[PDB]
Amino acid sequence: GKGKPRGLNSARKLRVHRRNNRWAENNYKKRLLGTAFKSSPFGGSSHAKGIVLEKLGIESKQPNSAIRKCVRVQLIKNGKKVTAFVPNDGCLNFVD
Amino acid sequence: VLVQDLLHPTAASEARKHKLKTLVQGPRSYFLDVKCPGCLNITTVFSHAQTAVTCESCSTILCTPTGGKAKLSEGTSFRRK
Amino acid sequence: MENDKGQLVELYVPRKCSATNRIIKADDHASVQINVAKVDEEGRAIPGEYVTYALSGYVRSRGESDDSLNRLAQNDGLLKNVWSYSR
Amino acid sequence: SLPATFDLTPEDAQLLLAANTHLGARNVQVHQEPYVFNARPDGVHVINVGKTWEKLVLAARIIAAIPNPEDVVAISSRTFGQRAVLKFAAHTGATPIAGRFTPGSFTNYITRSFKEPRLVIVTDPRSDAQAIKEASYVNIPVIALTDLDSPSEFVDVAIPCNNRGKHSIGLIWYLLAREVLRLRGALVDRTQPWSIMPDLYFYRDP
Amino acid sequence: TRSSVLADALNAINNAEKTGKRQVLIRPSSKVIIKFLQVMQKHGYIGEFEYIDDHRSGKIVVQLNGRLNKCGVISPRFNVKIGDIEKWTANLLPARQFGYVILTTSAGIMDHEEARRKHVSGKILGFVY
Amino acid sequence: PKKRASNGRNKKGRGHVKPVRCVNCSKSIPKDKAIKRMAIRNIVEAAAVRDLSEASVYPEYALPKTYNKLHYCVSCAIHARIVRVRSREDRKNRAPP
Amino acid sequence: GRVRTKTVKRASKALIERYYPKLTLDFQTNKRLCDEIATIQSKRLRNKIAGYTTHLMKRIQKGPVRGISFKLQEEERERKDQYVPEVSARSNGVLNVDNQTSDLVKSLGLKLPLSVI
Amino acid sequence: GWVPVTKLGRLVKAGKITTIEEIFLHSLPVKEFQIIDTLLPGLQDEVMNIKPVQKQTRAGQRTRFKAVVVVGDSNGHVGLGIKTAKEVAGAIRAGIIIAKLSVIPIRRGYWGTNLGQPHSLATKTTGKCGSVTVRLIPAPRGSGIVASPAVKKLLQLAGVEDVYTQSNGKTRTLENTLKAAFVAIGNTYGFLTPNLWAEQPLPVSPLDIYSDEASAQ
Amino acid sequence: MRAKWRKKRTRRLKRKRRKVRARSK
RNA sequence: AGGGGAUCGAAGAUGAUCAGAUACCGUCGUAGUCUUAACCAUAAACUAUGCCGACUAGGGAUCGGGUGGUGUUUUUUUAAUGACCCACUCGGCACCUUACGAGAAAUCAAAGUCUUUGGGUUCUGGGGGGAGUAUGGUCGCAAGGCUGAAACUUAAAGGAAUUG
Ligand SMILES: [Mg+2]
Ligand SMILES: [Mg+2]
Ligand SMILES: [Mg+2]
Ligand SMILES: [Mg+2]
Ligand SMILES: [Mg+2]
Ligand SMILES: [Mg+2]
Ligand SMILES: [Mg+2]
Ligand SMILES: [Mg+2]
Ligand SMILES: [Mg+2]
Ligand SMILES: [Mg+2]
Ligand SMILES: [Mg+2]
Ligand SMILES: [Mg+2]
Ligand SMILES: [Mg+2]
Ligand SMILES: [Mg+2]
Ligand SMILES: [Mg+2]
Ligand SMILES: [Mg+2]
Ligand SMILES: [Mg+2]
Ligand SMILES: [Mg+2]
Ligand SMILES: [Mg+2]
Ligand SMILES: [Mg+2]
Ligand SMILES: [Zn+2]
Ligand SMILES: [Zn+2]
Repeated sequence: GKGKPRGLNSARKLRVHRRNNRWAENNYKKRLLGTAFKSSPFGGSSHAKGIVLEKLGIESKQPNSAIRKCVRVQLIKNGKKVTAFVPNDGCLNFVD
Repeated sequence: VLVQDLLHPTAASEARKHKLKTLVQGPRSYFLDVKCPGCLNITTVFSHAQTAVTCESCSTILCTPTGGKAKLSEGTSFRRK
Repeated sequence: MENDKGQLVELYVPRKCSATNRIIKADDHASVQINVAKVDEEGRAIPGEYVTYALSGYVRSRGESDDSLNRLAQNDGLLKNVWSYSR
Repeated sequence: SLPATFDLTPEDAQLLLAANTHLGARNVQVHQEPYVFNARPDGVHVINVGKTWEKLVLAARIIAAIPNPEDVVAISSRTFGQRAVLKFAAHTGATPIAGRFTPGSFTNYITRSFKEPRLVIVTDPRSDAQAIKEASYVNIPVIALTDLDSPSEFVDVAIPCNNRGKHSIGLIWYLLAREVLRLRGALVDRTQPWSIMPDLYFYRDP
Repeated sequence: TRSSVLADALNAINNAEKTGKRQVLIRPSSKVIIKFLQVMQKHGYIGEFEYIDDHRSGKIVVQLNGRLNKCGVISPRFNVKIGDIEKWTANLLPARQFGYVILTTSAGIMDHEEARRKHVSGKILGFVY
Repeated sequence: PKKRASNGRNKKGRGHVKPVRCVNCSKSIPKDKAIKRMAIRNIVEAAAVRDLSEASVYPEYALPKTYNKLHYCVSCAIHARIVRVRSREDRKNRAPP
Repeated sequence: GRVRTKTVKRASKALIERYYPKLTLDFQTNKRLCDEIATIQSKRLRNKIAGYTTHLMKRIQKGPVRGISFKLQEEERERKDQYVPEVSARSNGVLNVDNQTSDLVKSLGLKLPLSVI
Repeated sequence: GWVPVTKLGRLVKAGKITTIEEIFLHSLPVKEFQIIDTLLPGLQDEVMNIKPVQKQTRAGQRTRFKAVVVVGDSNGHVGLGIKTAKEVAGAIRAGIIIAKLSVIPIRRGYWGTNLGQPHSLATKTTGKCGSVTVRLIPAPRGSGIVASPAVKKLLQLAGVEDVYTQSNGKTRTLENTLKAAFVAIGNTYGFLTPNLWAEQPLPVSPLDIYSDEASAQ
Repeated sequence: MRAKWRKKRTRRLKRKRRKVRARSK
């Protein structure tokens, strides 16, 4: 029945078997592997500031059509280049 | 069906069941006292004997074995107990 | 169902089948109620007065509604030699 | 409970053996087995007629009890008992149903055939199953003429027969009418038989 | 291979109830079964029951009286501390007003009501309601 | 979802069966499958028994018959309407026509 | 082809149900009856009707119609159906039973007329 | 004027049956929507949902509305109706009629102390209508109906005051969710608590008692 | 494309890559 | 690798067909197709359904075994014996009907005895892609097998059934 051992002396299996299975859980693995600290452009930090390299006019995805104003920023803390959207009407003229 | 005397099955149905499946399991086999019309030897056998049983001497043959109930050899007598 | 001061609460107390003691649901519309006549001094069926069994839907659907019903009659006398415990 | 009057009396069993209700289905079914008395060689199955009669009387007892005579719907669709369920219906009130049962009878009140009976008596649970099925939508009990291989589901008190024809369906229906008339009503001093012919419930073509 | 025996017992009972029967067969016959059957009869969820002496381990015929909904086993027979009976009854019983969780204490086998009184505990056998 | 509890024909309890060649398009289908038909006929055919029985010597003479068990892929049995797409419930019926 | 519609046949069972003995077998008299006992919005419909009703009549005479009954036929059926013979069962030579069924007779409490097969 | 066509409506229109429980008691199949209309006025009806579904012509499209209705006093009697109409407030009406036809007896009970009239339920009961399964648990006074708004409203009209719930399955299919919460609070009177262990005689049934005053000419 | 012709395509890719790598011991 | 090499026949060659036709159809034909001694370890290797145990329903066939039948049939006379017939009974390949029950449904005697959730137990899955990829290890003559990520990307992908 059930496909899981039910012995009173089976804790080890039930214990390791879930520890074994927490890995298919994305949010868990991200936490355990420290993806946050490694591959993420921020440190894991909630914010980052960098210097604006150039202005970009990325066009939208389907089925939309517009020129979303963004900027290629270069993050101070780790020199990474990632781009960020600049929200609201003509704010792109606020950043240089 | 639905309500019945499990503790007291009938007889004609209890004799229809398998050897092991009656109210308490018991053997369907017996024993025969077998001699041949020449000799006076009361050689007692088993219903499903697996050996070619003989009388104490005379090199005679009481039964031949099979896949079940033994085969009493030809002209021979038998009372069942 | 009692209460605080023993007073009989609970909207209604349901019939129980007479072959399985199982509650007859208000929507158990295969549940049946048989009414058999008591007979006075020879022949004449006494009107108004019945010997009455109740047979639930489940018993009837599984086709036990005759054998079970039969045991019930023979054991309130209404039958002789038809049903037979040991089989 | 029931006086020695109600016992067999070899007058009836005379008829029952002669009407051949005692002959039954070759292959039985599991629910009718107590009714079986014994099996003849060359595949026959002898019903115990005393059982039949015992149940048959029981049927009458119930056909009675129920107040109004007419809402005791007696049903057939089998030829061999259509006149029978008519003749029965003639005597006791009991509104009859011979031929097409017409689905939507007991359920469905808009129909031009909406019976609301308090009891149902059927001749063959197989060929009339749609009546049987429908009864169970609406709490109505079921008396029925089973054989040895009959769908005992959704019946109640069941009288064993032969229902393979002739007099076997006629007699039981006839007999039923006799004891529903005996008990209460008007027949009385049950010792003496009946003016009414037994071949009155039979089938013709001609 | 058989494993609990008090499992297949309670199941047969449970099974036989559901299908409208008022009698069961129970092979084989462990004392744990009977003591359970005793506890289960003390509150009349079953009727008379009779041991059958095969020269072996036994059989039992229990008489059923409806009103049984489920007689269950719990495996593995967990360790229940005294204030954990409160918790099992919470989990596997229908209402606060009835039903039973029979155990195994050093003070014999008994329903949870009883253990509650004598102030004892141990493993859990199962439940009745 | 599954279309037949026979899956394709009838195996159930084997695992493998030798394959036959489709009589028509020369396919290869497991003998357990294969729409099979016998083809017994007379050599002289209908119309010709006349001239044949006439033109012969011998007292009337016993007609020979030709015998041939046939095997068809589903593909070739369907197309040559040896079998036909039956209804959802019709498909069930194993009865010979 | 000339397949009468339902509006016609419907009104044919209608007149036959009611005014059966007033009906006939000839087109022309019925064709007139339909004007008294019933209201019909056009002669051709009336004729069409009256014509099917009579077709039915001509064949109701040679045995009942598969879906039509009325007062005088119901009476006709009661009588002729209540035929009773010189009885059958009766008995003309004891009771002819095999065995076992005899054992059933014996093992019951009954003598009866003997016969073994 | 209501002209009853069934034996039951007659014995109802006559004042010959005063309580609905009489009908339940005998498992009498109710069919005329006025039977409950008379047996139980003061029975509020609630409009749950009216989402349109669509099919086809022998070509294209089909517009029609699906009304979900709950009828219940607030005292042990609740109904659930689901109808589709070519119209809007057409199914709504039709649903109500169909709802009242479904009105079912509720066995409220005590969480524990049988002080001052039942609040929660006899036992934990659960129902299931294809995938969605609702399960109601007896609750302490002051707990209240702990359910998703729809199910709760069905439980208010049900007469329940406190009860715990637990869903399972696609609870977003409202119609399926309710039909199981219904099956749930309707299965209460099916459950053999030891009170009902007590032996009863079984009443005679208003269909045989008033049998004269029942049938037609 | 067909699962197995995809399988083919990638068994080809691997060989190509394996041999491009090889190019440095 | 040796043997073998009739047939069919990957590659290839050709004749047609096509707008093209590396194809389908036709022709020739290499390897292969068989065997021995070594490898390989994979298939929709399917019942797409782990094993042992218990329980819940009705029917008819059939395979193996056994028991019971003053049954049938076989001789030169009707014994053994062979086959066959009927009932039973274990253990099988399945089939039928049912639906208390289960399921999202298709359907299922298990896919049931599960919110009334626990007989013992082994394995696997946790949105779709990226991808069975990269990388490391390992086994393999090789082809490959076994083990097996992440960056990024994405709002569905998907099942069953219904009506068009
Ligand atoms: Mg750039
Ligand atoms: Mg397909
Ligand atoms: Mg195959
Ligand atoms: Mg294979
Ligand atoms: Mg689920
Ligand atoms: Mg592939
Ligand atoms: Mg490949
Ligand atoms: Mg390649
Ligand atoms: Mg080529
Ligand atoms: Mg060239
Ligand atoms: Mg090429
Ligand atoms: Mg694989
Ligand atoms: Mg098993
Ligand atoms: Mg079976
Ligand atoms: Mg034996
Ligand atoms: Mg086999
Ligand atoms: Mg179904
Ligand atoms: Mg989108
Ligand atoms: Mg799909
Ligand atoms: Mg479609
Ligand atoms: Zn000797
Ligand atoms: Zn082919």
